[PDB]
Amino acid sequence: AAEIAALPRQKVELVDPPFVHAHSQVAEGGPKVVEFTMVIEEKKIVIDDAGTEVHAMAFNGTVPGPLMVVHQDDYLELTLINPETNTLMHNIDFHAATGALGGGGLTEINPGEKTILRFKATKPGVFVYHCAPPGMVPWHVVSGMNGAIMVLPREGLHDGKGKALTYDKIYYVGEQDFYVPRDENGKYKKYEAPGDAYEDTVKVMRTLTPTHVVFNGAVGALTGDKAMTAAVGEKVLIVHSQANRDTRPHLIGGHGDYVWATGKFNTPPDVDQETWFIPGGAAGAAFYTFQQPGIYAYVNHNLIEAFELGAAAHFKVTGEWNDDLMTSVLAPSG
Amino acid sequence: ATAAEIAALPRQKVELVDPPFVHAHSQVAEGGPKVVEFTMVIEEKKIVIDDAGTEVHAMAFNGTVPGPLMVVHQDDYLELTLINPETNTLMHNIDFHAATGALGGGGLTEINPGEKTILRFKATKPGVFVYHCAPPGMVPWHVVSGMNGAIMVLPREGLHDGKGKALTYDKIYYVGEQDFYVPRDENGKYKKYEAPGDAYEDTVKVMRTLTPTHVVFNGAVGALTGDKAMTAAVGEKVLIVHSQANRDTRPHLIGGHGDYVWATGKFNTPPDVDQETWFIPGGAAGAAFYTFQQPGIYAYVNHNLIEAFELGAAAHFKVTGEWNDDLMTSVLAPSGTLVPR
Amino acid sequence: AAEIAALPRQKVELVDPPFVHAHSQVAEGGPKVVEFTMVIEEKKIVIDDAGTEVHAMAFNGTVPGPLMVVHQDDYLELTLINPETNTLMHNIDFHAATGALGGGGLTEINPGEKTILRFKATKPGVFVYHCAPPGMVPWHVVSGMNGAIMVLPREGLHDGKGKALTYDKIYYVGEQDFYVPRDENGKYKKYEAPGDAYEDTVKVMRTLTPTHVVFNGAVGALTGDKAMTAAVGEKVLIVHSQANRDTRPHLIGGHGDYVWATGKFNTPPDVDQETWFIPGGAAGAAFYTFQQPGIYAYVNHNLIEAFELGAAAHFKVTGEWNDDLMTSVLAPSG
Ligand SMILES: O=N[O-]
Ligand SMILES: O=N[O-]
Ligand SMILES: O=N[O-]
Ligand SMILES: [Cu+2]
Ligand SMILES: [Cu+2]
Ligand SMILES: [Cu+2]
Ligand SMILES: [Cu+2]
Ligand SMILES: [Cu+2]
Ligand SMILES: [Cu+2]
Repeated sequence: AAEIAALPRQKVELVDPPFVHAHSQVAEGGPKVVEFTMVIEEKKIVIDDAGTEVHAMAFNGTVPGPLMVVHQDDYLELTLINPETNTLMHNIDFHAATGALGGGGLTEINPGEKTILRFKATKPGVFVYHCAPPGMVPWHVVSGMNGAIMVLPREGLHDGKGKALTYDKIYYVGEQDFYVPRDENGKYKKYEAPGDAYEDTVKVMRTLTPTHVVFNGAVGALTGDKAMTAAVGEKVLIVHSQANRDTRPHLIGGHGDYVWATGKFNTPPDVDQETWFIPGGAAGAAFYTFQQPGIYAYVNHNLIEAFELGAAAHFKVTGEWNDDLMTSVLAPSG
Repeated sequence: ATAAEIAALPRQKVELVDPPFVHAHSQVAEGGPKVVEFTMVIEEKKIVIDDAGTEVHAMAFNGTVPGPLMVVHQDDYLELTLINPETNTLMHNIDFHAATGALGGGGLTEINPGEKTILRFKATKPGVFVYHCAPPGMVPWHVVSGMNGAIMVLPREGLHDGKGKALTYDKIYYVGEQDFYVPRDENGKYKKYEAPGDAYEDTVKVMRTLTPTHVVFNGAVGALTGDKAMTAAVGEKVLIVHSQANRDTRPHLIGGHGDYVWATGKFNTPPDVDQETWFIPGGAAGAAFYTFQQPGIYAYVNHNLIEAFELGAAAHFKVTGEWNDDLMTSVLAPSGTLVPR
Repeated sequence: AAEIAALPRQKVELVDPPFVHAHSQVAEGGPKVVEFTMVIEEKKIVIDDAGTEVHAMAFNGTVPGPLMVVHQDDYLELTLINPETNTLMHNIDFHAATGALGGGGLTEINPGEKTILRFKATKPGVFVYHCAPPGMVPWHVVSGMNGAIMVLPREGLHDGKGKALTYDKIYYVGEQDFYVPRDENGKYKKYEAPGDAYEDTVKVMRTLTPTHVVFNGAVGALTGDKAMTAAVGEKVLIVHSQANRDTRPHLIGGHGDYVWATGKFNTPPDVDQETWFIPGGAAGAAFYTFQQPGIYAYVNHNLIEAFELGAAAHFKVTGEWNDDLMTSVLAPSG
């Protein structure tokens, strides 16, 4: 702790998921204080094609909050702002951090306040962060107040046996379970302010059964034309977080070649995975090299959650077909 | 390979057998890459899933739930002829999690009743993998009506432990675990329908609760119990492959262990050892290797014991041989006095 | 045979969770027959602050039953007693044991009976044990009749790269799902005898949705004055079991530095974990060295189960704050 005042500072401009801000895989030079700013927004979001609304409580105005990237032993310095236009106290708990409830006990900010938190990123991996105000923990989390950080090793990613792993592209999929109340007639209810939905929401939460499970804040957010892109031969890192509930991601037509299912880079990755499992409260990352072009779906493989409740994204991959890997010998025919 | 080199390879036609058994195969591959041929007919049919006579309209690969296990080796080609008979009412296809491209084959295999297709893929990654039907717009409904199975892609050189020692099994069984979602009437009695389509709306409503009414092995409560128990002998090394295409499960052999478990099902990831209960996420298959050391009845269960013993996910193994008192012995059998209660 | 008959015998007095009876990490001497005695108590317990009560079926009178510690290749010899004051037959199944349904087939005792089972502890790890009477297995387990045992390697714990891990303190957290029926008004029912609750309880169980998920038998049992304690610099092993349902433990403000999430010490541990996953029917263990003082919460990180249904514990850790790891650069302010 002597001295951090002396270390280089670097200010980062955050971008909206599923993209990730600029960063280098291998650390250029020594330890830094890496600086981020996020503003909290409470706002209504519409989550499906029926006009269903949630009162979201959103870091940077998005669900999930943006991905922050630092290197191991960097200091992450966060300016967190709760504008006066908000109604609730908020804070932040980084699972990457050591002490004071992951920073939660040091960052309680009422509307009109700000705070600056610094922590040392001592363990490499992807980690969830989320709001956790005393007495209202799960309600902020399942109103979308969560995201993830990645803490890369200084030397960048490696497989289990020291071989370097370099990605071309990285995408951040935040999965969210939402619990939207229904009236006597089975229609989703609307409210005029976040606090008004509280009691009705807690009733649904206690059933443990979400009404929607979505990627990047809405059904179809990452589909069709809002689809993640790649090319045949590109190496893609997919970071996936779920702050509350388990998930089992699967790339339909592909694999996880290397999967840190626990999200922790000092634990050697599983290989050749069809479906991996990320427990509620954790983030995980999978590395894949695309081999075939076309549309891939990326899903939570409880297929009711994926296809009925919203948990499905697309990858659109360009390139030439490889008939050795797969071919239609006889097309469907009568 | 080019198409020219592929047409040159030896071809092997396999006759599939119903689960929990597995067709004849070799552990270590004899020779180089082959084209292994399988045929499956899809059958939509009513199945009875409990002793109360509860029905579902199953959508079954080869007429069973789960569909049969197909066994190939790494870098073989699997060539499937898939037939959807004109007596079925729905379109079907197949998605192999083992395959690369076109939604695991689903985008190339859409067949209406009266059609057939032939797909070929290269099995480039060793492990056990789920396959399932996946028709656009109707994906979970086909899967939770039983339209799923698994394949095993063995390493050329057979299985090894984490330290490259060979692990040779004497018997293999395949347990496919299925969550069903059977609608209930006013009186809480299970509904019956004429055709699969008639059950659709009411089934989706149950599915959205995420709560199955039955969780069964081999298509029915008690299917692998009593005289249908799996069998082994003391000293025998058994591989149990287990799949769940939709929902998590946590298998456990009551009275035994998983000595080597590929809980993710993938043989390049080293197995976990000495497991009491292992976890297979929905959408995957896993495999456990065990050597029986004690005779008697064992139960093999999903260890959410409500799913095992109330909803149906329990099977038996009956194991022959001599008892080992060093491993366990009753020092004092239940005894005492007969008291009022 | 003679060999087995001549082994030394050690009687161990059990202690209630979350504490653990005295033992040595490294075995002192060669194999022994370790003797334990447990009496089964069926009794009414209060599980929340609303006075909800359940008829518990408790090994040694506690939920969970106590942790038994032996080392690999010791024999565990258990005397299990079903007092004449009880109403139901009970038995025991050790997942650590080989044969006769884990011992369940050899230990079926009516009230007024006792039995003694010996088994060889051949595999190292933490393992669940639970009651399992034929045809009523889940009902005894979710009435609290489960615990865990720990079979230490002879050489004590290691990180698998061979380095010794020596803990200063060990705590045992047993997590229990309860399924308490409600009447027409939504108020939890009370019953005269445990048999009276059976039909109503099985109906709740079939929903797969617990009414309460608690640590150490009640909401708040390990919070406030009953928090687990440690100091900065101490190494703590937390053994956690769940006999029926999955859990995802997380130390808020900390990590699992080494986690045997499967509970088996010949499988090398995961490292740097944020949240780990223990499937229903298993026990796991996490090893952590505290670095910061203060309150920590230890939770199931489905936060609805943690903060709404009861699955949250506290650690109170003494020592000096380390500003290098974390610091409030600017405290909450306008
Ligand atoms: O392979 N996706 O269900
Ligand atoms: O060990 N069977 O629950
Ligand atoms: O990090 N606590 O949820
Ligand atoms: Cu908040
Ligand atoms: Cu958290
Ligand atoms: Cu189908
Ligand atoms: Cu799939
Ligand atoms: Cu009992
Ligand atoms: Cu058990």
